[PDB]
Amino acid sequence: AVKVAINGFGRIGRLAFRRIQEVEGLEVVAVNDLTDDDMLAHLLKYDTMQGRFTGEVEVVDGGFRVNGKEVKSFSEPDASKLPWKDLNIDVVLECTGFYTDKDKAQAHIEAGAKKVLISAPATGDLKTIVFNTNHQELDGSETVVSGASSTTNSLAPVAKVLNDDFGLVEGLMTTINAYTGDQNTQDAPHRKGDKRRARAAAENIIPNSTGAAKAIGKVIPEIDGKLDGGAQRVPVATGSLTELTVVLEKQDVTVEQVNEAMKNASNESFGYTEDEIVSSDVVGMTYGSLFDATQTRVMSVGDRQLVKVAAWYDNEMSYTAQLVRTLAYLAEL
Amino acid sequence: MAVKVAINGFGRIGRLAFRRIQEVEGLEVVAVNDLTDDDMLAHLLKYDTMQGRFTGEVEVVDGGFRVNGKEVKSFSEPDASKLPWKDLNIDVVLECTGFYTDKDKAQAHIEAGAKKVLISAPATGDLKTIVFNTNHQELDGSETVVSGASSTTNSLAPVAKVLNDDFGLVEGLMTTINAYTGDQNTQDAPHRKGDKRRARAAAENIIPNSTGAAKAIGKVIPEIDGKLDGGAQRVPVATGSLTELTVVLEKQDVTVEQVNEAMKNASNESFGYTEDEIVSSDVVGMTYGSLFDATQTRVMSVGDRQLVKVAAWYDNEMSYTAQLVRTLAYLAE
Amino acid sequence: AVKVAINGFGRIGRLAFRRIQEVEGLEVVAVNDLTDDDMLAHLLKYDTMQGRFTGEVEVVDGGFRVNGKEVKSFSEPDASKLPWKDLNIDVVLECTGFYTDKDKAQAHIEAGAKKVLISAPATGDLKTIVFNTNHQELDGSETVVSGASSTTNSLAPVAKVLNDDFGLVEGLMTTINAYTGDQNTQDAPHRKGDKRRARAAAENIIPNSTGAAKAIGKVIPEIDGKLDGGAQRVPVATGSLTELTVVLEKQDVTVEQVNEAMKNASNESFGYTEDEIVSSDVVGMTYGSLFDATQTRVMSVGDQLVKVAAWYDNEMSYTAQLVRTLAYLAEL
Amino acid sequence: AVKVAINGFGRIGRLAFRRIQEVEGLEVVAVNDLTDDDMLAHLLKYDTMQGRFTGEVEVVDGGFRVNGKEVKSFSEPDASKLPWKDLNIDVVLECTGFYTDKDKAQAHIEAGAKKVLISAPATGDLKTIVFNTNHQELDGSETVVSGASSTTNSLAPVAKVLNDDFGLVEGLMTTINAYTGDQNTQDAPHRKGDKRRARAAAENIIPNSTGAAKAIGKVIPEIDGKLDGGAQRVPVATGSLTELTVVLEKQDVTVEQVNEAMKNASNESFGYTEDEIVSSDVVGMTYGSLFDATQTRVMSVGDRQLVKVAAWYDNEMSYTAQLVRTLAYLAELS
Ligand SMILES: NC(=O)c1ccc[n+]([C@@H]2O[C@H](COP(=O)([O-])OP(=O)(O)OC[C@H]3O[C@@H](n4cnc5c(N)ncnc54)[C@H](O)[C@@H]3O)[C@@H](O)[C@H]2O)c1
Ligand SMILES: NC(=O)c1ccc[n+]([C@@H]2O[C@H](COP(=O)([O-])OP(=O)(O)OC[C@H]3O[C@@H](n4cnc5c(N)ncnc54)[C@H](O)[C@@H]3O)[C@@H](O)[C@H]2O)c1
Ligand SMILES: NC(=O)c1ccc[n+]([C@@H]2O[C@H](COP(=O)([O-])OP(=O)(O)OC[C@H]3O[C@@H](n4cnc5c(N)ncnc54)[C@H](O)[C@@H]3O)[C@@H](O)[C@H]2O)c1
Repeated sequence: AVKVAINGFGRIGRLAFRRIQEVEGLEVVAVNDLTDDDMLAHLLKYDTMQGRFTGEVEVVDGGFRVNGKEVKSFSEPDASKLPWKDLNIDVVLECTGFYTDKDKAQAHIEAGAKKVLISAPATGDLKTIVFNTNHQELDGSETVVSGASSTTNSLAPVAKVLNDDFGLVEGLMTTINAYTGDQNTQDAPHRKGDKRRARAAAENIIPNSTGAAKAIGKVIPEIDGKLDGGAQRVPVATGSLTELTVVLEKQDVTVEQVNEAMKNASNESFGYTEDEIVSSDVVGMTYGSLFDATQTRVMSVGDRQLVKVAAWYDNEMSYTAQLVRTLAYLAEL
Repeated sequence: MAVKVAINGFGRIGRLAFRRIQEVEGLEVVAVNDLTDDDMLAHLLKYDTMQGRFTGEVEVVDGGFRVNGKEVKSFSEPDASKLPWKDLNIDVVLECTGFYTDKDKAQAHIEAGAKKVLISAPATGDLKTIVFNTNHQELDGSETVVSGASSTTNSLAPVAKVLNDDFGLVEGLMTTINAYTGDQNTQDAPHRKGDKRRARAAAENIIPNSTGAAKAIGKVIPEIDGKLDGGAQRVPVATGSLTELTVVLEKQDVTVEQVNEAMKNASNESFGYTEDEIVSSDVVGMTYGSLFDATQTRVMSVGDRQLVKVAAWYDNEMSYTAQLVRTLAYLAE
Repeated sequence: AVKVAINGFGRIGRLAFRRIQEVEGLEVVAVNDLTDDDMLAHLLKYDTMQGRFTGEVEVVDGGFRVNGKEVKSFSEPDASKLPWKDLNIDVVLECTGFYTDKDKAQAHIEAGAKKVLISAPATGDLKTIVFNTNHQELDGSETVVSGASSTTNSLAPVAKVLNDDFGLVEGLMTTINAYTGDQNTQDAPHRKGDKRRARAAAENIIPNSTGAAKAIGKVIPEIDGKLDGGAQRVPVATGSLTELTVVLEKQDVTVEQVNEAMKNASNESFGYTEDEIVSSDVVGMTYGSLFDATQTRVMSVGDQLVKVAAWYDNEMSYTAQLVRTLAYLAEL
Repeated sequence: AVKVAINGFGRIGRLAFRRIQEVEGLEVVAVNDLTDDDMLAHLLKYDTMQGRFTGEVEVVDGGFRVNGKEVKSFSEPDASKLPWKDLNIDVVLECTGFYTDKDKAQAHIEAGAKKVLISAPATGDLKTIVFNTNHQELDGSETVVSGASSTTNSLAPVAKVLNDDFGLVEGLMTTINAYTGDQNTQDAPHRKGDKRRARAAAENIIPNSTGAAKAIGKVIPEIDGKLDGGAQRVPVATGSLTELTVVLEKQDVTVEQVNEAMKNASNESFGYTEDEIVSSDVVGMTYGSLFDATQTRVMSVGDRQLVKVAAWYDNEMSYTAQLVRTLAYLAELS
């Protein structure tokens, strides 16, 4: 077993834990957060959007047991202090949100971990990886890697096909997003000064920034600088949709050419559908991106075309499945 | 000059138009028609989940109800041609049922004795389709049946007008992010119009849906006919919507702040401008047809190329209803 | 195969369909609603709260296929017209909400069905059955049966235990309910004149009446007229909680006696839990009622008022109960 | 002007600010929180459930201006450090949730404030006040007062009438509550170890404890220890309902007697309705409690009656209006 520790037993940490239970040879030996074993065990077992955990969870004092397997729990807000050397950690899933930087995340390496995979975009000389778009950039010598963002994971395969098959000139993105835990429950001061994330998460359409389209070049260099865009955060608790509006090089692009090109590029990470689904239908899915042929649009005036595509993603589980694929790749090669 | 109005369909738009007409001198609602008793109609006027309590006094009689001592006749006739409009001397019917959205169908009110019909939606037939303060001057006063267009068209037209007049519109795609409406189901259930997406629980989903606001924009601004396309995403807010517009303009050295100034200069009673980081509930109850949001403006350029992106808020209920009542008052005068 | 037809392919119809797939020897041969095969197939496949249907659904013209099994679909708003004699229907699950009366439901028997199980409380000389509380009242001769209500199904096993083990004197109930399709999406005239169910379902706490406590005597006669209560419908799309506040005959009762008594009575229909769960955590569960030991309260002044709470997925909890009763009714 | 400062510009602080604008001779001169002026001004101006603030708000550096009136803003997490002596504060509305104790709240008095009114239940030798039920307990010598809870404010006038008119034997309460800011937006570790408040606030029915019924004796002593109950927190962002199930001393009570007794006791703090309203209809209302005659139930077996009533409250504005009435009463005594 590849010995994994999860730092930050949040939405992404707990779902990565559930996902790892379904992946042979991957094992979570340790978990770190800021609370007691009873609260960690409870939130693994019960999950508002993702459902009950099928396995048996029981609290001990080391931490908790899952199907007889013991998971050590810790409460260390500073990652350098974690006993990773004593537990022989191979890879930390860094899912706190507070170590989104190569140097900060190095704390886990000091602590005795062999490698750190960060469950978000991160600053520093790091590779930023979307599984099945650029995971092959990983050579096995990396110490600290970023798993990029949920949006980037919905967007990169779509953008890669658009550029490979048609040539991407430029594009603007809107992602329509499930609200997340960095948003307040009720209108209140926001810790990062964001006057929109300050607002009641579940009662608003809230515009917000994203670096997914601006920083796409980190996963596909060829289209670096060719995209921009923002998010609208809306009151569903998970499940999201990326809409992309592009100018292509080819000007006799068609709705069929785009769909077929997406269908043909599909894999475990990039799915394809022609059903008139809605956001609830993608909750718990394991594609990093699900291309929706029903939303494809080509607009033309005189000769010039504007193309528009949409892809679904469960910002939780789609992203988590991608993260676990990358983990598994990083542990093996 | 008490212009005598009858409201057909005392629904979201009908009730709100009633409330609006109380605030507008010389407009009077003498009659109301729906499919339920006076008690139910009076109660829904008094109490409104999103728009708040009606300030006036409402009491139930049998002719119908009284509002501030003024008697309103109420009827329950599913067939408009049977309504006693000749006996009540109706000047104008606000047709707000959703079941007469066609010139010939709506003519049923004219047969019944009404002088004019204004339809609270897009409508088929040789009709004028009007966005107040964009093309209300197309009305000459001879019209028998007029369409007040859609909520989305009212949010979009003044933005698109400015973009074309000041920059030249080449082409554009739209996404409106919409509050759910009463044509959507409470729970997943057979939909009456066979729509597999409006079939789904309205308040638990991001729901792609079609709209004609962009495609049919030429009905209100002919110069840009066929230059726009796009759709909607219905999301779980009960009212308050956002129109996002991604355009190619003729001019190519355009900047964020050129665009924002051009909108601010075109602002009026129907077309608001804001630079505050607001969210959807901040527009609930507002009486602008469209509220341009300078904080959302984006210009994306690669090489030569520019894609421009703008956003305008609207309360699909009250924004639309103030527009409808302005057109009503113009049509009467 | 017991040959079932589902009248009304709604929340309860479709979920009974799903449930019947998991149940050997039960088969849905036909389905009736007010829409096309395309819509019906789609809604079976995709479900906002209950998740994707695992099987394969494909539309045909007779109706649709589910894992290669053909289901005939119909569009008859009048049940007496349905070709139940031609299809040899054993039992109809009447799930429209429009035949909730023995005589009205008889329309299916006219049509050629042998039996009708109504997915709701119903008026008439009918048995009203909560599986595992009073299903043994069914002799097999019954023509039209009621499966009672979701709330009744949540309440009956709790109330039975309280009476058998402590003696029930009187009780008030509040059920906190997921909103349902009889509520409006937006404030609008309500077809039954209910000024509260008129209101936007997902934006309000909405008081509403319920006969679960008042008509509890229909399933447990011994406590007839000893309960009353209402509902508060709130903005979750499924999952509900029944709170019961009671006077017991015994007065030295404690939290830990109450919870033990509940745990001992647990079965296929009546679950027990000591986890601090919330409504989400019961979505899709198949217990008719999940007693929550963490909510038990004993209040006393001088010489007691007792308070308990049970979860239920008003959808799946009720459906599962309905399919158990179906299966029991077929097997007599 | 009575010079007021608001410690904690949260839900209750901002709404009390907005309420104080509507009340002549009450003036907010200073505000304290943990953020900048830009965020404080913005959140006053825009309010998801209570709507846009009608007045003009503009940011300055001392703080912000509201209709030309300057409000000083601060960012001091420790209250004793606040310059209350320099600004001559008469009363602090203590609305942080972190000073709900007489001794802890004394920090404002050390700072130079004359009196502190805590927007919550509080421990210590404090009077706990529900305006129009027991505000006459205040003599004007009090240093630190509690304004009780939103539930207590919804409940006390109802319970007072039931006891005065019929004699209260015992009762159980369930309040069905709007979710609040001590709940998590998504399932996540809770700071107070509460495994239910840990869950996604807007996706769940969440049982929770409340002291409103148990601690009713603090505001009406005669019925001390006669009530108990809990809450169910549900996905509305504001607006709540108290249900009260009671045994009364009188046993021939009817729906009609109960409803009349409630109607006769109505005032600026305790409203009465016979309309089939729902929670949204009470958002922004200024009654502390709105009795709902449509929900009154009398259940009887043989001779034994159980009575059930319900009262609405905007846990936000019903509470805030009660708080400001108490504020004004406290200011207009010594
Ligand atoms: N966001 C919006 O709510 C919005 C915006 C712009 C336009 N509209 C248009 O306004 C119209 C009404 O929409 P709504 O949202 O108010 O819906 P609604 O359901 O609230 O109202 C329609 C009302 O008319 C009644 N009615 C239906 N058929 C009738 C008949 N034949 N005779 C008399 N009364 C009848 C219904 O009982 C209901 O009260 C629709 O065409 C809609 O597209 C709605
Ligand atoms: N929580 C719950 O959903 C719940 C729980 C238990 C029982 N019930 C009861 O079950 C029944 C259905 O409730 P639901 O929530 O599934 O409703 P629903 O609205 O989702 O389903 C009813 C279906 O019947 C169809 N229908 C209506 N009239 C018809 C007719 N005349 N002929 C054929 N089809 C018709 C409708 O199109 C709809 O699909 C009701 O009696 C209800 O009170 C509901
Ligand atoms: N929300 C309700 O329904 C309700 C009703 C009645 C009473 N209350 C009580 O009012 C108090 C606050 O409630 P809320 O709902 O307004 O919470 P809230 O979190 O919205 O607002 C509290 C504010 O205080 C600020 N704050 C925290 N610590 C501070 C520090 N010590 N110094 C300065 N400012 C600080 C926070 O930044 C926040 O803006 C609590 O005691 C609560 O129990 C709440």
